[PDB]
Amino acid sequence: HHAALRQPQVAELLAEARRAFREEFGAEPELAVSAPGRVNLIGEHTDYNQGLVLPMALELMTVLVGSPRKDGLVSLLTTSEGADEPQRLQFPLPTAQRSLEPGTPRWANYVKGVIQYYPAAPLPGFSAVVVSSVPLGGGLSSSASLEVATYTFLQQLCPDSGTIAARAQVCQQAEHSFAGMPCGIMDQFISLMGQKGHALLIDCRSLETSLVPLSDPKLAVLITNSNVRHSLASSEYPVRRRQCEEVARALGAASLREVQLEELEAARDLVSKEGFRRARHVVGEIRRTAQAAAALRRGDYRAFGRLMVESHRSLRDDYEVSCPELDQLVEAALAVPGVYGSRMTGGGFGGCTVTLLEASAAPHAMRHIQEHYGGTATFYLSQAADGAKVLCL
Ligand SMILES: O=C1CCCC2=C1C1(CCCCC1)N=C(Nc1nc3ccccc3o1)N2
Ligand SMILES: OC[C@H]1O[C@@H](O)[C@H](O)[C@@H](O)[C@H]1O
Repeated sequence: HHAALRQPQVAELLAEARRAFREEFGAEPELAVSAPGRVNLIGEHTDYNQGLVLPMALELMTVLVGSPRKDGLVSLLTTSEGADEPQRLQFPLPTAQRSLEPGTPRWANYVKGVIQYYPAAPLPGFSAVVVSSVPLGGGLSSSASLEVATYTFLQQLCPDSGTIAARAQVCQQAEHSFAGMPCGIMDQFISLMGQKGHALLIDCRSLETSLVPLSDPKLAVLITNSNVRHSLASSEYPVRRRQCEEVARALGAASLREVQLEELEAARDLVSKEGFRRARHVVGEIRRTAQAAAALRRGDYRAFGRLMVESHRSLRDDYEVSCPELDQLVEAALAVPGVYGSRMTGGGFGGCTVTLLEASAAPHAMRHIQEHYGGTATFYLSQAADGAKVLCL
């Protein structure tokens, strides 16, 4: 099997969500919102180091459809097959007396976290159906898209008077506290600020962002899901953060963004062998991401793709967050004529690779990758998509 997976269009997700809502609450929902998943083109394990990242939002998205309530109740239904039980859930709005807490089902910890830290009041209660085409925990940020869709819904109930970064950070806080995943800010930011036909260069120190056109009929972004997820993934992520902090402290730096590749080379003995390799990835990856944005600006897909491949080797050998399945998928992809570059994307230890290629080479690329992969790969061909949006029903 080597054809791209169906990507449900928005009209399909809306129809499903409204049918599930009518059938469950006996009336037509009044509001719809959505927020997408994402793929990171380059700039991996840099966001929590205040570095640069270059993601784009995907046509895979999460949809909320719902209505405000007057009884201070939050009533949730999700139609997503792989969400853990129960898929119906209710709880009253938190107060200074009773705050929400992480519990079961896990998929609602994302919604609760966001309601809990939502910065404006008064928030009414609401009824809402959650649908999503983002493969749950597939490495394309299903949780961030649920958080951001929830945030975008709350804004319709109680407008915040805030900024995009504040919203991303609310959603990042929910991830940290209600899901126990100490992520950076990239996934929430792109889900919030994506735009069709654009990648988003995010400066995670200044919080400056740039919408870089990424729309060329002859260019494709191929996402390949390894469909494996090593247990190591969850546990090594904080180990990598902590190794990064060690090097930053040793160089007297607020973060590794403040550390130049040449300052690192000059301070080997102040840090371990492993910590040095981890910082060398991060420092070089920040520089590669800036160079990739420039390459994209001039339409230099060959240079962009070479930087991707250097990003992969750095992640495999210096940061050690790849795995044999990702490495095989990358090497397979790079043997296909028309492919500019390929690399793991997201956190690592499983999940997806991202491949930049000539659009006409996509059918060959998918066949060749599948035939040279010991597992069962899944594929997405995605254009750069919109971030969070609202449709009044
Ligand atoms: O178990 C893990 C491990 C860490 C990554 C991750 C999860 C699970 C969360 C619990 C249910 C299945 C998997 N879900 C997400 N994201 C997500 N779940 C959603 C449910 C409905 C709508 C949109 C959703 O996005 N991420
Ligand atoms: O670049 C690695 C990325 O891994 C993601 O899973 C994480 O949520 C992001 O914040 C980023 O750190």
